[PDB]
Amino acid sequence: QSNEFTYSYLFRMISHEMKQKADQKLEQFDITNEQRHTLGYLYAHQQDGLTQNDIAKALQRTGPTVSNLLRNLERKKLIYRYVDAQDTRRKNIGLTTSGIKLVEAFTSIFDEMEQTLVSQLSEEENEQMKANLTKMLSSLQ
Amino acid sequence: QSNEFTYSYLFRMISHEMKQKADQKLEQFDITNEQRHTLGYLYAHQQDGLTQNDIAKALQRTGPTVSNLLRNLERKKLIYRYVDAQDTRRKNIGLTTSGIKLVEAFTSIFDEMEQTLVSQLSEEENEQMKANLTKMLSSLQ
Repeated sequence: QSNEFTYSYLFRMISHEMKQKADQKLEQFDITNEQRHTLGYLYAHQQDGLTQNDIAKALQRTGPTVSNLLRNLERKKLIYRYVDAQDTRRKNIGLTTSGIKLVEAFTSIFDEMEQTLVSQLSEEENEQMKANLTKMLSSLQ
Repeated sequence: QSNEFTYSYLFRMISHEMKQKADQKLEQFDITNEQRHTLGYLYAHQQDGLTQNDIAKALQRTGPTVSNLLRNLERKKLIYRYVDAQDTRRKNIGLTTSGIKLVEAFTSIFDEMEQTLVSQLSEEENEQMKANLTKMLSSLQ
């Protein structure tokens, strides 16, 4: 029984701890948050055969912004531009092997944290907890 | 079912919304967080007959810090020094009427938030949620 604590305190403490833990792990990679999001998007959609325009449309950013971000990632050798297998007139942007390994590394930070939490509860309890959390969030929005 | 969201996201969003809401209300009072904590302590313990020493010992702060704090609050007429009913040699620090009203006002910010959340769940669900939250928090500590 933990009835002596407010929700505000519990949610603040939990959220603080998760952020601090994730941030300390992310600080070991020389990559910005926006670059991380870019690499993740490539991980999830590069099979589509992506142009810079596709990436801008997806990340909802302007062209020059996307150009800057791709330039830095390409310099770091985390992405590459390939010739397309079905249309040799075209090039696609995709991850390099090191880009793939990098995305899997920063995703595992988040997956490991989620699994630690999930393992504290039975499957039923986890489903009830997430449903109750979204109801609560909704009552604040 | 809300199984498509991570705990990190739900806890971050809920914690953000609560902080934002509380902060917006707190911004209407010309009082610092530390002053708020001082006023609350007086609200909770002024019956003991408090000196500045007692307040420092309780707030875990040094004497000069406490002195500065009390000066600002007394200037704002939120606290007063009384002659003690049992021992006329001594004076006690306590809230004024406007101090009491101010403490009740800021507490209500937090009480209202807690009650909105509590009202989303049954009594049993609230007890289970708080217990699960502390288990989760401990798995991070």
